[PDB]
Amino acid sequence: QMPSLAPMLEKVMPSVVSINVEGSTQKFMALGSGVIIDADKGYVVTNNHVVDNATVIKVQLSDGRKFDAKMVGKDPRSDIALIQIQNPKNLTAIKMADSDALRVGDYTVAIGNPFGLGETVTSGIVSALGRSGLNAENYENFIQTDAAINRGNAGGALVNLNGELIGINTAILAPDGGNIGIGFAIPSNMVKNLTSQMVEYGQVKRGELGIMGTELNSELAKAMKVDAQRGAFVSQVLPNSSAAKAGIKAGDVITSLNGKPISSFAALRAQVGTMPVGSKLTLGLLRDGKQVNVNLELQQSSQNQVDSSSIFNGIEGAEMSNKGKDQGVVVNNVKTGTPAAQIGLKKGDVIIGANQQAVKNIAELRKVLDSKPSVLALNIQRGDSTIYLLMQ
Amino acid sequence: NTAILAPDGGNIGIGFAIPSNMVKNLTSQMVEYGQVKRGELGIMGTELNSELAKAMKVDAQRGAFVSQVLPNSSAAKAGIKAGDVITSLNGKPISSFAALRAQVGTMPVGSKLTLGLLRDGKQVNVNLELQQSSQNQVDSSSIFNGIEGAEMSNKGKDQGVVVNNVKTGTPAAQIGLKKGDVIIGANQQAVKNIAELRKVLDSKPSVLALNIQRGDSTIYLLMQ
Amino acid sequence: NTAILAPDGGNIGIGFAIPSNMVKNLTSQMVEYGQVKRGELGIMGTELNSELAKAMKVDAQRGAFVSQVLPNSSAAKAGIKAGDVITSLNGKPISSFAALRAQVGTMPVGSKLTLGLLRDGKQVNVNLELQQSSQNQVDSSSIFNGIEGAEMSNKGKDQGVVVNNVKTGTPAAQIGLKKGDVIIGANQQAVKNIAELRKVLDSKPSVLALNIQRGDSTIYLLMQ
Repeated sequence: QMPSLAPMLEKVMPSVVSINVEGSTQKFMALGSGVIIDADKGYVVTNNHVVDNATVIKVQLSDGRKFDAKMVGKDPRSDIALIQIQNPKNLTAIKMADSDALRVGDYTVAIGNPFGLGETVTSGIVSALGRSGLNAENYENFIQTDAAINRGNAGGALVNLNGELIGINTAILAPDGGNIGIGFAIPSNMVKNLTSQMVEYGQVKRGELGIMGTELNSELAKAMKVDAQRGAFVSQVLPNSSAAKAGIKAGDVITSLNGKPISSFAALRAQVGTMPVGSKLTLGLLRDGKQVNVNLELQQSSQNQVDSSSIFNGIEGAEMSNKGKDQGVVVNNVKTGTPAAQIGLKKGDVIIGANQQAVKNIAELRKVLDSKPSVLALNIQRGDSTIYLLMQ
Repeated sequence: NTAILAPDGGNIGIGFAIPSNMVKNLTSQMVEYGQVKRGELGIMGTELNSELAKAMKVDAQRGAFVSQVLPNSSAAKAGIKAGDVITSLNGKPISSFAALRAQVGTMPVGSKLTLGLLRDGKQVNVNLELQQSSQNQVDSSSIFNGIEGAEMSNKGKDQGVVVNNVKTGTPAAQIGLKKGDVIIGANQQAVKNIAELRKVLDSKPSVLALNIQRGDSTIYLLMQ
Repeated sequence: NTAILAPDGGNIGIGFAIPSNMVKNLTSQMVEYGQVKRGELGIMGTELNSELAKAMKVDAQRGAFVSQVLPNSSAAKAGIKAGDVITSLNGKPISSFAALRAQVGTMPVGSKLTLGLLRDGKQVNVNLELQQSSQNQVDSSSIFNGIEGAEMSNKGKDQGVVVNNVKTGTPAAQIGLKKGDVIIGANQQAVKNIAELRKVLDSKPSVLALNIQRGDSTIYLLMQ
């Protein structure tokens, strides 16, 4: 009688699907993996970079079945995209684990589609936690593992021995485009927060404390007479920000969030970066070697805007986001001499509906384009006037 | 272990091995006869994918799709018809057509097996027996280490090593060898199969003297 | 309206249209079978001009001149001989050989017609019945939009779509197709004629699965 991962995998494997994609920007073809998050609705999480600029998206289960899927949401900053299987029949979803309970040394299993071979399983351990720096503009709080990960594994599952999702495989460190024992996955907690938003609104409503800062290193801790050699150093706090109102002052060092210690400023940024606006949280602070606790509430941010090419697959030069709560899709900013402004679009406009269907958020709008009508008729409102924009 | 998938000629976590069952079947043959006597059901086919299963009103998204069955083949005799889908072999489910091909491809001729079939959404079972195949032939360079242009295989059961086909302007035909010949012995030692023949060459004699038979005549071919 | 005579690609007062009678005959066929089943009298001929009428001691300066009649053709059976001149069809006078060809060319096989003939300055009448022809075949590119090198037509009456001839090194033969094959069905739908077949392709399935029959065997050809 031998130890084996097989019993655990029999239940878990159907939960991991593989994504095939065709797109354009000049035609291309790509492939990766995805994880079923809601069996009934057919929701499937995956990497944003796998499904970015995709005209066609098809999903293949472990048992051979093929489905077509449509984009639901996407977040370039965290590299997480949510798609939806069309006509979801008899699916199996994965249960998610609490990634905050992960320790280095814990065992891991990776499941995905390397080089299109098909559903492939590999094993390792958690090598490190809170890794970041791959792209300093992205929100990254990676789990690192030595379970083999290669091209095609992206969007695939990283699970513990109990077949619970702890992460989504996103990247590797490889000088040769081949795995050398260093892989990175997005923690499952971040996935829980980002996807649950996309499901309802079509995008993520980003919150902010309103503080500038940098990594607290040992040298900086000497200059500042601080004991801790790690944490978020508050460079400054913006006026009229939640942080200011809360009582946070510059020269402060943030050591914990909601009880959980903080690896770094980068990690902290990644935590709050995924939480919805109006979230009640609490911070551990260190000022003058004295421990402080504070109650905060996330607020509106300037990072909400997303490009129009992301929604019309080829219409560049217009950023736009949800408005208030279910009040339509307001256009944030418009660039001159671009495909968007060529049909009339101007910043300040608020899309009320399209083709006689009401539009409250980006999801409802995307739901009309999924229909793929020959002509698109937007009912926007400029100032006190209602107008229409026709496409094609 | 046979191969790896490596863009850099270095391992990246993807290795492939031949299943031990296939090794058990192939080697046990080589031990007795010096080569594998390949069997065939006599059916053309392809991988059953989900798209093909839609066209064919089939439920299964995987298995071997019977394109056609050859006349006078074991499959035909057994009652297999085109448009059939093979789902199991000897009870064991079937991953793919490729796998199926690999299973029977290693079994010896005259093996009694049984297939699970799906035709018109109805489960069928069939009793088959492997038969002679055209894939038996092997090159002469494989046995003389440098004599190309003559394929040859065992004959019947321990009746010598018959030559299947001969190519013109090749090292083999330069010593006389012609297709149809049946090697009875070499250097006064009797030859029943390729193993016994290989056993004479292992001796590594300066001159090799083959006692072949063309038609009703017995002749000899000398080498070196 | 089909064409114009224009040196400049612009109308100059000369336009041409296909007569409505020809349209009635051709379309009524396509509706039922997907193509036209061409009939033939089986006679070679040419335009009867005034010069030819002098040579032949004929009075008429226009009509179809019978160069020769094919053996075992409806014309032969009917009593038509070379050196004959056809002046009418079903009562209607004949403008030319070209016109005559165009009339019968649109009529379905097995049509009962009658011809006015002039032989040795004597008026004759004959009862004919159109017969099978060699012009029935059509290209496979016409039905698969891009599959060249295989001609094919209906077979008998609603017996499927037989392939007339196949060319080597062409997209059609690359999937297996060989002349002599008879398409019984496609994707589990029965196929009696080219219309029913075209009706399956109108569905535009990802994979096309043809149930053809070569000799006494039934097989399948997969596409895409």
